[PDB]
Amino acid sequence: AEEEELCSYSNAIELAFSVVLPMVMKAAVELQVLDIIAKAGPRAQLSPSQIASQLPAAALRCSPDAPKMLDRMLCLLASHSILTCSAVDFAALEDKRLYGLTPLAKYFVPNQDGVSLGPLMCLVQDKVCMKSWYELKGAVLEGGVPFMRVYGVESFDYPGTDPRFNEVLNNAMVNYSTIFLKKLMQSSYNGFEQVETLVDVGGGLGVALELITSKYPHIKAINFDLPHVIKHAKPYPGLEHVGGDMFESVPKGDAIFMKGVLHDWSDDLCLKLLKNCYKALPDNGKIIAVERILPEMPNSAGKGIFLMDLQMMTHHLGGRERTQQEYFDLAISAGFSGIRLECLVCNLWVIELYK
Amino acid sequence: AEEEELCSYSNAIELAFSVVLPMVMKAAVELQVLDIIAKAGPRAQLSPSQIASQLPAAALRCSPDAPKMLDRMLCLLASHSILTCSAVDFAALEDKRLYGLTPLAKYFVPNQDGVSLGPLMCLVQDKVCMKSWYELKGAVLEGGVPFMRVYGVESFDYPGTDPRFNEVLNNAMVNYSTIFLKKLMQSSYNGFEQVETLVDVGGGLGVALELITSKYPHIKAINFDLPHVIKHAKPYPGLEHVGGDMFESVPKGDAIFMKGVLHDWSDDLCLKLLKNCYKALPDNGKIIAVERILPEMPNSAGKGIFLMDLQMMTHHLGGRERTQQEYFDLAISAGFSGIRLECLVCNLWVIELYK
Repeated sequence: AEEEELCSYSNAIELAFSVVLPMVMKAAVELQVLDIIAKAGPRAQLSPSQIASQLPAAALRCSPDAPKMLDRMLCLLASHSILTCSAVDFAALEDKRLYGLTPLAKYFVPNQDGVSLGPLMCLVQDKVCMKSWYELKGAVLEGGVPFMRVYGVESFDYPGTDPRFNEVLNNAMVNYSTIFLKKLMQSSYNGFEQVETLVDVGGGLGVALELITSKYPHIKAINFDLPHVIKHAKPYPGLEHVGGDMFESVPKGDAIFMKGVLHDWSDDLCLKLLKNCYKALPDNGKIIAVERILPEMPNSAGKGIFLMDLQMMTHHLGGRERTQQEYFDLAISAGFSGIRLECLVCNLWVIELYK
Repeated sequence: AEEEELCSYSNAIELAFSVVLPMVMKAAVELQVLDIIAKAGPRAQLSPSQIASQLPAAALRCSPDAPKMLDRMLCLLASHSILTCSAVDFAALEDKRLYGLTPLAKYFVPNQDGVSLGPLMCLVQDKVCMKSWYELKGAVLEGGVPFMRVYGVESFDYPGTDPRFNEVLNNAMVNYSTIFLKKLMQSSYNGFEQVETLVDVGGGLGVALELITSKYPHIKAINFDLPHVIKHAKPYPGLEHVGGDMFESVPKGDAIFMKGVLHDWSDDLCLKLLKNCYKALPDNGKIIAVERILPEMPNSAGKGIFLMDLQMMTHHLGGRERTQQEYFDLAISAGFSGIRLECLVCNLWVIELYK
């Protein structure tokens, strides 16, 4: 156990300070450092001096050790394969190293459409969401929801009382929706080709149906949402916006689109929503649900699911993530014949529930 | 490029939610969950029901769905090799899996000496220390120190005005010092044998010199500290407690011991301290410095050094970490003949500076 006695200690030390890496990376997103490196052409290598000189420096005289701070941050970022670092065959310390973007880091720089996971980070580490984590110990021992134990009101009503958070929560969701939707539309899924009338549940501004009719103009589309949201709807030909409550009735259509709404509710309201869809659908039936499937047993290949599952229980404990068996049980409880997994797109699964 | 694209997207998604794992590990340590699993003998494999049935509940009865929350937390912890999970050979959901401790997790359970890295993790993620991370962008764009931009006073004076943080910091420092001291005193380093009188700089309560004279009774020990700290010292024969300022004078001795003092100060103050210590030593002597060496390049094998360097940067930015060349330059600036690296003990390097 000679190798264990030091490798395990090193891993424990690296785990003790685990919160430092997400704190620095967020800063490197807010400082627009990844953008400056990528604003000089492909295969770019910029020394810390150039990055510190092209920064949006409101103060003309940034302290002379700012290029040292940037170098110390970029060294940590490069140690985790987020950036590539190389030496200079040449002088100050800033002349020694050059940094460049990894394909991992290019997901945070805005893409051609202008969307990136960057704003999804700021939503996760914002103060309002972060203050919920300190009540987890109390929540486990005494029950309840971590968010309610801090702010009293349910998380579905808080954005109506906080201006600043209502912007971050709307930007992050839009960017994350667009990133997945662009690849979904470019994917090989052909389920939309046979759809005549499609109703989107919780479509917001209608971006999803916008893309749907963008590639398939023959599909007549209605965006179903709450009356509180429809007042922000952007008019667009073909699209029709319908306001109402999901749990009471759903507008009739030949197919139902829904993206990540089953994991925002409990195991009882989901049955009611599925039965409402069952009533709305005609004799022919089809539900196209984009979801995420928990593996039955822990494994190293599923980290990205679990890290987000624990995010949901400490923000709205009514909702939770489910495995394939639970989705099948809910579907057969609603009266549907069964479900089918079509394709994996951006770590999300497209599921067809057939009547 | 699909193989690269999917892997990069999955890794980016895993990186976006990177704070959830350190926020859940802290709650699982504070709840004393790792202790209950290891309080049933080696090769435990205890189900979530039993773990939820032995918690030191603050009320008569915990929430009925507490075992589900504990299971969901332990699944995430087992996905990262911190815990080992195994399916039961067949009932409730909590009956499905059994969890056991990995050698990585045994550093957080209080070992034979009653010390662990749990208090260090609690210190790192405390509110007072975590509020400094949100001013990093302002510090980079405008200079200064993140801690001073939040609390005004220097971090060396704050513990005198907050009783809770003063206790937390002391407990974490005691645990971390004790672990390293116990691991070092069992090692093969024999430099203490030739020392007649040894003076420890910043010895605190004297645990270091306590162990030194515990293994080597012939060594005469002097505990040098500030006058404000010496008052709490426990009387113990063989330890002469001397209060004073490190930057003014040092008591005479044949060897000077210091653990991580150098990285807490700027380059000028370090040179001043080394020059002051140069006067106390006789014509021949030793400086035994326990330090940590930054590699010249950001290799993937040294994360735990860069993480803690960034941690030290945004708390007392007047100090920083140094590489071997910088230590050598400081030593020859103080007038010492040279330095030697003796042994690597628990990711820390023992350095002997000879006159």
